[PDB]
Amino acid sequence: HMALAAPPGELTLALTPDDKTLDPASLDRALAILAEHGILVLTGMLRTRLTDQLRTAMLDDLPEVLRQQDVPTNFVPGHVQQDPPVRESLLFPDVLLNPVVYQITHAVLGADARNAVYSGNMNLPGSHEQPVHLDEPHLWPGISHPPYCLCVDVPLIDFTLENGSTEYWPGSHVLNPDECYDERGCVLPAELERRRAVAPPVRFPIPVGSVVIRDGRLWHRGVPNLSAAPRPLLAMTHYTEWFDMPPIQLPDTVKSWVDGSDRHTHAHFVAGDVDHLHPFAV
Amino acid sequence: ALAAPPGELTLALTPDDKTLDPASLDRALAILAEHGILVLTGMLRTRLTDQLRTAMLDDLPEVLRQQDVPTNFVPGHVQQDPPVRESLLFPDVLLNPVVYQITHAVLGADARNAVYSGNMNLPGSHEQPVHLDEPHLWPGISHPPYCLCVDVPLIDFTLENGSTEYWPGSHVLNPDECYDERGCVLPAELERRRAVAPPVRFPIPVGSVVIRDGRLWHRGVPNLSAAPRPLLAMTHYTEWFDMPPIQLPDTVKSWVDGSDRHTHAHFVAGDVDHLHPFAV
Ligand SMILES: NC[C@H]1O[C@H](O[C@H]2[C@H](O)[C@@H](O[C@H]3O[C@H](CO)[C@@H](O)[C@H](N)[C@H]3O)[C@H](N)C[C@@H]2N)[C@H](N)[C@@H](O)[C@@H]1O
Ligand SMILES: NC[C@H]1O[C@H](O[C@H]2[C@H](O)[C@@H](O[C@H]3O[C@H](CO)[C@@H](O)[C@H](N)[C@H]3O)[C@H](N)C[C@@H]2N)[C@H](N)[C@@H](O)[C@@H]1O
Ligand SMILES: O=C(O)CNC(=O)C(=O)O
Ligand SMILES: O=C(O)CNC(=O)C(=O)O
Ligand code: NI
Ligand code: NI
Repeated sequence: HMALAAPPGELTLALTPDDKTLDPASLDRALAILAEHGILVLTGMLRTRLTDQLRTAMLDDLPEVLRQQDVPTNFVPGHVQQDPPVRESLLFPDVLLNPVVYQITHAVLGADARNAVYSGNMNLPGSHEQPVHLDEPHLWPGISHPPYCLCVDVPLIDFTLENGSTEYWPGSHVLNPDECYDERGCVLPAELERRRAVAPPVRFPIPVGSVVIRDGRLWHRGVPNLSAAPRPLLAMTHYTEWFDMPPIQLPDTVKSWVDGSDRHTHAHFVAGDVDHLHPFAV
Repeated sequence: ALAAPPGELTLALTPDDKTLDPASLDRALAILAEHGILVLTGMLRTRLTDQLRTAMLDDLPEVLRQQDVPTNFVPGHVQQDPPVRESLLFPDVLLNPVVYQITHAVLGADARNAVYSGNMNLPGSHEQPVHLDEPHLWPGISHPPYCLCVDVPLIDFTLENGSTEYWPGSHVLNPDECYDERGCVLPAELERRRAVAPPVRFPIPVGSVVIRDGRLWHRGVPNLSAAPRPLLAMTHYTEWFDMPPIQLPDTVKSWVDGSDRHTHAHFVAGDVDHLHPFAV
């Protein structure tokens, strides 16, 4: 793998929290990056006010998550599945219904694209290496087809090579040879080494405030958190309208601004609070 | 306009055939891949088709009594669900072993039925526009099937009584700007295709099952007979295609929810009001 000091130029667009929209040329580069590399890094998108509240909430809930009988874990120890809170005080339009994110997902997946994941990945100190996998599979074996889902990953602290910044395999999202994937979405070791020789994986620091948009079929893995502090990641995934997903449970207190929007969410609105503390753990 | 189902599209069975030998199954799949429509004659016992014909003719008055009669494109093509009472839900219709052998091979072991509906073609009906029942998932992209329509005629279909027009090989065609919001084929693309592979209509005897790609171009045509022409309609989808569940009474949960022939079903306490989301 290649270990970098910053997000690579070829994968990165630098914004401010004031940018509501990409100019046509920025949008073209964003789509060209997603088509060729299957991963896009957008720096400077979210205000620290929002990321601080979400970091605090998830660090505060972690003790109650680790206290459960069976802690929902992804592949190997230390990679915990944890939903951020769905209380109205911590549900922010700029996170759930971000205009730049939906501009990109509308262009790739269509105007009918919808968010169907409001979850997260808590990478604990001493965590193991995940096997290289995809979060969502190709819909037929041995077939080349366009994307049907884009993962939207929101780091809630500075991600470093120390504290478990995700390993990404650029260009891996279009690879679908026969016998390549197991029931858990893990890439066959033989196919990993063939690909590694042509386009090796990358890990890079990602500053808090950034958003990562990637093809849900991109090869990646969680890696060890070698720091003394949990590394919280907030996770969303936009799908084409026709992909079967369970709805996100939201309180009906946010129905007015969520269910209005032309930035769609597959949502079920509940009276009172939702118990957020797992179907998405593999 | 033919006198019988064409040889190239047809496999002749008896109601006793539970499963195709590998060579029969290969021919069935080769037909679905090339032509996108397969006709299986002699599959269902007249016992079953008579009960379903009678039930749907008996329910038609209650359908025509509705304020807005759910109609497909043009007058005379009525959307009508067959009953979901336990006495008229037959494993050999819902969970047919030959149908699911074919749909398991094309769509995978996880494929599920998500439609238990029907198409009642009334005497004096108009011509539907050529359309597909389910679209391609991306514009301008060639991709494999994700759904197979299972059409079960409940009387002998004739050129007179509105046997469906089918466009063989049309299931793989997805050129830019070809399809409207209703699934209708642009007339320009119809004429281009007509020159290469023109459409077919043929009689289909009751007891037959038609399996076709859900993307196959077809249309309802006028029923010029004195009698309504009932069609029972099912559609198998890949596990990952979003569909609403079929409402079934929990009295059939034991044998439906058991099966490795999957149904996207929601089981209800008591009876379901079957008399529309599938009318276009
Ligand atoms: N990047 C966001 C999240 O992505 C992954 O979760 C995914 C699952 O992977 C996916 O499941 C798919 O892959 C499974 C294993 O092959 C199959 O069982 C399943 N049928 C198949 O649809 C679900 N659809 C949705 C869920 N969000 C990670 N695990 C999770 O930690 C992370 O937060
Ligand atoms: N042979 C089975 C049946 O096929 C069609 O019913 C289909 C709909 O067509 C389809 O709708 C699709 O096409 C519409 C028009 O473009 C779109 O709105 C929609 N997004 C799109 O998924 C639904 N998903 C499922 C339904 N069973 C016919 N109408 C009906 O008479 C016939 O019995
Ligand atoms: O959290 C991360 O950095 C990566 N985690 C995963 O890829 C997962 O659990 O599926
Ligand atoms: O009933 C028929 O023969 C054909 N009908 C249709 O294609 C329809 O209404 O979608
Ligand atoms: Ni993952
Ligand atoms: Ni139709």
